[PDB]
Amino acid sequence: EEVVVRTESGWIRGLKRRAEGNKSYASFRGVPYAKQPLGELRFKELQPLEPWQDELDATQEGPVCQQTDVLYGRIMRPRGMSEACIHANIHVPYYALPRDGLPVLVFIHGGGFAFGSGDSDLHGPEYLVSKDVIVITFNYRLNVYGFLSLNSTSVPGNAGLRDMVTLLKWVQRNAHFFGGRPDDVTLMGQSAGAAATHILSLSKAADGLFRRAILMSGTSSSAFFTTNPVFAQYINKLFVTNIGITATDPEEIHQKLIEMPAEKLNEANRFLLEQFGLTTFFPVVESPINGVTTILDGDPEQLIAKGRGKHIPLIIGFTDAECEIFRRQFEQIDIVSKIKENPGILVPLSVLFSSAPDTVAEITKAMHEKYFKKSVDMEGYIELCTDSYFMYPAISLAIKRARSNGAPVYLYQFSFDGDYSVFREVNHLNFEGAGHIEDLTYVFRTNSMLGGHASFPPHDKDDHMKYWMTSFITNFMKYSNPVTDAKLWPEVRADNLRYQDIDTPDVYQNVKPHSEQRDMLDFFDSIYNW
Ligand SMILES: *[C@@](=O)([C]S[C][C][C][C][C][C][C][C])C(F)(F)F
Repeated sequence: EEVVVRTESGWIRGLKRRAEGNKSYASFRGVPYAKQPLGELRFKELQPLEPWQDELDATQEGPVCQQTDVLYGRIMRPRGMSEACIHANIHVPYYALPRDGLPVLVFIHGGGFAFGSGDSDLHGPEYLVSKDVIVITFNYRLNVYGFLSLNSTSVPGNAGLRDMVTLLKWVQRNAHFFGGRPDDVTLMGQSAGAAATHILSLSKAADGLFRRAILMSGTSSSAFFTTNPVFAQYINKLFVTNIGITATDPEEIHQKLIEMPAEKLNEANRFLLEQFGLTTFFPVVESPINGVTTILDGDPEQLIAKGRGKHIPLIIGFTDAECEIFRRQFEQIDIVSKIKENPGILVPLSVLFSSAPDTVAEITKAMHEKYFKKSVDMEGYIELCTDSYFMYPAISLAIKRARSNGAPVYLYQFSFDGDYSVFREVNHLNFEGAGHIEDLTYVFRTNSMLGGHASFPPHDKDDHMKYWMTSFITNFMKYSNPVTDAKLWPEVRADNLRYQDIDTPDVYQNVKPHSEQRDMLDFFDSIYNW
């Protein structure tokens, strides 16, 4: 019932739990991977862990990083919220735990960089850990805590991404203790999580922390956000303003923030949440700064152009109807109204802050005319968001990568319309196809919503998909290929783009993109190099 293991900084006691079927795994949750960013540490890079004595309780996840969840609703059930959220959770096939190795999976959770967690409410390791692999999830600093940017020495920006690097390093040292191979770590993420993963993959400061990666609906340059420096300044100076600060010196603004109570910050960020919908702060291209681990030293797009991350083989995913999943919140913020008021919302934040005055204008035009003929309306935006924020970015990445003489790349389109869909349930949705985050649910067990359901062996259609999806994930992390028959799901070829169409459990098929998809590509290409 109580399992014990040693880690570099001390002993920890996890729990022996059940995976699908009879399978069992040791599970250590809430383990600290660094000093908690609590005082003068709130926004600064994570400090090393003072060692501890006795056995650290790694029975369950710890609290969740300060945030305001404008999306998950009851799907996520945090055991509390605190700035002392920097913990990871490690799950391992019981038989594999050393007592004097396995491939490991590090997962970065989505939530627009502003909310979410690495908890098992949404991230159940049950399916995965049933495939002979170690699963590692964790929390990183969110919204203002992890992405504030003062282009200063104390807050150069990207603290959130640094937390990931800190944890990937912690994994390198501690992998063996769990019976895992640090030489075979696979990084995965979805949404902001996937975008962060892609970004790390371009960071020379993350070299050697993982052998390959999985991008589930997210990329370093996906349009749903921006790494633009001007924008950072804007939103930041807009926060400090709204928050009552008046100081101007980078450091002084900092101190005031350091001494500000959590709640005052949470309210001030929830202010921006109202203004932008589902995100607030973001990663930024940073300037070199004194004694600073530069996570991002350039525009992702230009970095990629020079093959800056082409040696990390990866799986690039995206769903059928990505943004159908957001309808409920699109209404709450009333995007239709917002669009009428800000016709630039249709334009990638990255272009608005980069392109030239007349340029923007014309694009702003083009975009509007493109999805809104008779009237600015919901479905029109949902189309926009899906293509622009997910589908386009994914395919454009598959293509660009396949023609840079780099590592392999596998592209997929999740279109499976499950019998049971947690997110449509919680939000009362109704649409065809697969919306954003759903493929993630056939790889992780949504423990906060399932019951005592048994998924493996599969019997219903849905569990069969669970089996198939989690198999692509473990094969990749085992053989750097999502399939055991190289021809069932071929690497991406530039001369012939095709994606594995995930739709029916146990049926392979790489197909070309539909007409619209091709049209969307061209359209979006012309727009991006206008
Ligand atoms: C995921 O991390 C994707 S983040 C997408 C945020 C922008 C969506 C459009 C907002 C328009 C107002 C997750 F879904 F957040 F988890």
